[PDB]
Amino acid sequence: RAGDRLSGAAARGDVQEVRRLLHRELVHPDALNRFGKTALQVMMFGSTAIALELLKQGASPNVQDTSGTSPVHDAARTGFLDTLKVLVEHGADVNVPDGTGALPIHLAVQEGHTAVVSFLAAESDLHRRDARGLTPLELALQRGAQDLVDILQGHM
Repeated sequence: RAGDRLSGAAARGDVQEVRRLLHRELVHPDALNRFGKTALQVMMFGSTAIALELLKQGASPNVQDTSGTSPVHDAARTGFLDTLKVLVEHGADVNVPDGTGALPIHLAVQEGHTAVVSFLAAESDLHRRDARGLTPLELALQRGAQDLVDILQGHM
């Protein structure tokens, strides 16, 4: 149940409860909830403080579920740039594809997150193709997202 409580507090965005669990009860940030997930996997990605608190206490950033999804994929897809920056700062790989063949940059392109695409562009392998055979520049272009094309052409 420590893993369920920490996951639950993180998913609700309760920063004070997350601090209490980590710093007073001394729950390890990788404690598993009942469905085998860590708090970093199910957190409210808008709560940057929760991500950094977990990472400073030793959470593993590269955790991945069986669909190949890690916290960086979900942070990029949902547009939470401040949280993505803390994840990358603490060692999260942004070049690992999910089970759809998508990097975090492909997900941000699909959803139209311009600031995230800009951040990830000089960091990502832009020749990687997803299941549909598209590179991130080709996915932009298909969608007609000219601001994303403009950014990606600058990186190749």
